Amino acid sequence: KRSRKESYSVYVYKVLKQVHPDTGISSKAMGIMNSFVNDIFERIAGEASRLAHYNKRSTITSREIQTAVRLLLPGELAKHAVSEGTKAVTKYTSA
Amino acid sequence: KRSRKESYSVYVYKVLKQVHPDTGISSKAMGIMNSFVNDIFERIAGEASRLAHYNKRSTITSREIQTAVRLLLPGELAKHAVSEGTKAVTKYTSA
Amino acid sequence: ARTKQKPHRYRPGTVALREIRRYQKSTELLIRKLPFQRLVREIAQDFKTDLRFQSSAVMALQEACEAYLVGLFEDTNLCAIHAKRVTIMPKDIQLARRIRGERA
Amino acid sequence: PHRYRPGTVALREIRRYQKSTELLIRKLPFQRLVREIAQDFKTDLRFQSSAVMALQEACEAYLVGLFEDTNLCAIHAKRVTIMPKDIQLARRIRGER
Amino acid sequence: IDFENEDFCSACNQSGSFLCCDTCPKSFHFLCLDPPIDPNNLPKGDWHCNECKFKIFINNSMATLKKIESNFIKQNNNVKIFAKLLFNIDSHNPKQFQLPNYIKETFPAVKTGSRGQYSDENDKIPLTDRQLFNTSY
Amino acid sequence: KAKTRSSRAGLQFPVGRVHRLLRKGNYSERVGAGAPVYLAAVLEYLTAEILELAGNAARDNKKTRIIPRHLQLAIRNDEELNKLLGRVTIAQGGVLPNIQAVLLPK
Amino acid sequence: LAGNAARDNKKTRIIPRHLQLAIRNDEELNKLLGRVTIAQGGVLPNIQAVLLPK
Amino acid sequence: VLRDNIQGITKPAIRRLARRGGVKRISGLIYEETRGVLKVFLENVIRDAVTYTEHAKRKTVTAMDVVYALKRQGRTLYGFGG
Amino acid sequence: VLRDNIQGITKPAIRRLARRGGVKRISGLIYEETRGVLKVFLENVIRDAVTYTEHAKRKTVTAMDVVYALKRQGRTLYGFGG
DNA sequence: ATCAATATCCACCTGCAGATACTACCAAAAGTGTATTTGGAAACTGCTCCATCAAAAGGCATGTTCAGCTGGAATCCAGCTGAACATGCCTTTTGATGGAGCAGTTTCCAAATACACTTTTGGTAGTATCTGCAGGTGGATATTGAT
DNA sequence: ATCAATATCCACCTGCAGATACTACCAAAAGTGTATTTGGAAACTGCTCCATCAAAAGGCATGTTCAGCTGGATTCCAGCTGAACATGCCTTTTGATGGAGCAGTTTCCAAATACACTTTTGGTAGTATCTGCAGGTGGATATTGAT
Ligand SMILES: [Zn+2]
Ligand SMILES: [Zn+2]
Repeated sequence: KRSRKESYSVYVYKVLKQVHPDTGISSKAMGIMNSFVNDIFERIAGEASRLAHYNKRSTITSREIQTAVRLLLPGELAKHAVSEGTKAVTKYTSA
Repeated sequence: KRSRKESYSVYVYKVLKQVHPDTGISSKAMGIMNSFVNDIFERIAGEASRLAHYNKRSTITSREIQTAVRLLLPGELAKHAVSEGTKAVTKYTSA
Repeated sequence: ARTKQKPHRYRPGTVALREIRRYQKSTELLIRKLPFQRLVREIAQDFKTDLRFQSSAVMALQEACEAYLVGLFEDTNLCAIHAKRVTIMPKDIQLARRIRGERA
Repeated sequence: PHRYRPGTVALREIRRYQKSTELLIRKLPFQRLVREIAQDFKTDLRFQSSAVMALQEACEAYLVGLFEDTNLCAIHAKRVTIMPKDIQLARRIRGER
Repeated sequence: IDFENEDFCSACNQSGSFLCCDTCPKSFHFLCLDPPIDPNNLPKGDWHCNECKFKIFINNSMATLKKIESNFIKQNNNVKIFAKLLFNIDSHNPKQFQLPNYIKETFPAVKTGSRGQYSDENDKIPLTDRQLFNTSY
Repeated sequence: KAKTRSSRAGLQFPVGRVHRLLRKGNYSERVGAGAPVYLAAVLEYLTAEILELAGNAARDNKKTRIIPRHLQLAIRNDEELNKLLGRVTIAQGGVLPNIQAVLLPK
Repeated sequence: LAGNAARDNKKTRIIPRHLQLAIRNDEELNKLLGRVTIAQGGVLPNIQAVLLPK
Repeated sequence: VLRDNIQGITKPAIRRLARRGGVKRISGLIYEETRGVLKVFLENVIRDAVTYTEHAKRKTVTAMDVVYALKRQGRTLYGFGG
Repeated sequence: VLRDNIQGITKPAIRRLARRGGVKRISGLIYEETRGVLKVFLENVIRDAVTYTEHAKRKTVTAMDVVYALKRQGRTLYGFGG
């Protein structure tokens, strides 16, 4: 039988129900959102891999991800995204 | 400095000597050619890796390289480059 | 210091602006599906014969084409206004495409 | 005395500066400006010589290209003088603004 | 240069009613000056800050800065160690005190609040989706 | 008794799946422990940002369901997102209403 | 290409100016290297037709 | 066969595409130019799509081939898979 | 602490850069514009160069950092290493 | 300013296509626990290149003047584009049919990897050597601009 | 049509910085052989999605007319840019010193990988089902155009 197609539909729906607790979403809009997530993921991962290559390291760490975020996102997006990532990493390692 | 910096100077000089027998080359021009070779190499290699990821393959083969050459170079250049590559491979395997 | 702390006819150009608003409000596709499909098939046929297309493939091509042409017309309009005109002419398309780097 | 009509020396300069490859901005003022700009992202920075040379090369290439596009937008409007609106149009179409 | 002053005090970096400087875009609270100024009895005329007053005093000439600082260090022979220090204090606009960061980072459960306030892990957190609470379900 | 990693970090996006995609994606020979956590955090942040803007655009249009037109309006009306997605075409998103000043009648 | 451009200039050695003149004068090579700056390469000599005298 | 078909991009369709771009007055000779530029763009994209397709050893052109051929020219397209 | 330093890009230098671009007559107000655009370009490149440098935990800005910061904006530069 | 004629928007209503939803269910995969290996962090060191002065030399930038040519405004006029109407033609929708091509399943075998050893080789350094060229000097002359 | 005045290039010499070899030499990196696993190639097959036909009906494209308004050409005029001097200043260099910073070596130690289980979670079909929204209609409203 035909295989399964993993996607980001359920997590996007969770985030939406958090920000706007009573608005739905279409299906073409959810397709746009999956494509957006994949594109941004690929961009950040490619930049982090380039960084790790330049410095003769063989490991991608949170430092590479943070520098890639600083390189890729413009302006205040970078500040807020760095805040979020740092907070999440700190909470994860505190447990 | 213990570290050695491999480059393409000697090979570019061999190519030059067979193309134009009595023409030298400056050091700055040799650096230009070095950057050119590295740039084109990483372009072709990145495209080959991409179109091997698309097709759920693990090996980078002659086919991936040929398709990357066809995708990256313009018409006449791509035609002649494909000719050269296939000629080299058939001479190699029958040796 | 500071311390500051007899049949009705619309005048030429009216229906143009009405149409501009109408088509900048909408989101549909502005070309007919069948002629565009035939055009795509002719081109791909002179590239590689005996081809087949999913429907979503031709739909993607149509969306990309229309987005491209709308952007080109915006740039053309700026280049027309720059020369103190209202009418767009082919030289404006050529200038916009040359500055974008698509031709030279 | 012997005078040249306006524009003659301009064409001479165009040919002369298109025939050459040297840099056109002075090195010391550009170096001071680069250091002052970088003074805002991190204090106590050091630069290699080749870093500043590369920056000068890239900047001059960028400005020459922009001036070609600007001259195109000026000839479009039946003019010979380039004006700031020409620069603004060339940069808007390119996508910089 | 018809600029406008900042919307925050140059000293405490907070908001309020500021006495502003005309030369530079700085603005200060009234108690955040040296010495603090009475909001009622404010001297009208041209108010300049400490830095711009220092500049206009030296006439923006630093050879004169050489002169006066050499003479100053010659005079303060009693405390020669604190000479140059005692000369720089007169070129700065006032500040408020904030601990150096090599002191705050010895204790990891201590975090600087929004306006430079103390927080010690007993602060719950500000409520973010309680901006979402004003909207509510 | 087995918690997830995204629940241990306090996220909605999956950390295990992002870790796997980083591993099998040919990016580096090794992948740290906090790289997927950081990446999931920033992905969730950007998602929430654009979704909030699009939901506002949907509300002021008297609707109760987000469509691609609302995503296009939200993206093109913000400066940072228009910088981030400047070279992206959204299928069936339309354009921004904009008529130049010299065209309007007077 | 660059060696031909150099010999046409009556020289014996290739300098970055010659590489630039060779790249920018070809069509497909210029399309392959359209977004590339070559150090000390200069530009291609051309003047618009309306700027000329008369 | 499938010859002609470029005049199938009629003049009203180009006028609509221009109205969505904000154009108020249109010349008489821009229809030829628009047909030319559309044909050029389409050839440049279809060549790469067909290259991908035939590398995969298929006979059907998928939508992913199109979005890849578009992405490789700086014309990323959201909403069709990927 | 360096100040102004932007008027060091004199008017004759900009006139030379324009002559190499083929310009025959120059206005009076383009010098301000050119200084503005040069400053913008330089900030955009130097920010990324410094980012690379400080990721490598260095205090000296290498030429490779500059060519990387340039390559990441579609301004590839040949002849300085790489 | 008046008024009449159109196009757009708002309010109401109705059917239905799409979004929320289990349930099975279920299969894939993520989290947990051990043992191993290896890559990255820390201290030390040396030597390299970057900053800071100094001191002329002269080549470029700055300010002034003058005039001429170009950009901008006003007029006029033809011609070309738009707006509207009648006519036909061809796109779109619904529906069925054949049938080719794609995706999954099993087998299996040609090829890429991992290790260990030996041999070229190509890269840095002197180390030396030499010659192609950048700079300088004279003279022919091709072009410009005023007569 | 003539001619003085520049500015450019053509011809020749020369001192020198850069290109060209050679030995050393030396890691060090690539080629050779071999045992092994595994990923990609063949063959089969089901079924899904694409191409072809068909018809019919209405919405869209086409051709024509008429007129208004826009684009282009001509004149003029002022003011703004360029060309040429005359000072002066600030860049370039090149020589030397100080010294911070970066690259190489050794430990070691913390962290990521590999493997086996086991429960959870996220996804697909089937089927379901509400419900938000798209389509149709009328009524009010704002705007446009000629008096
Ligand atoms: Zn204060
Ligand atoms: Zn002040």
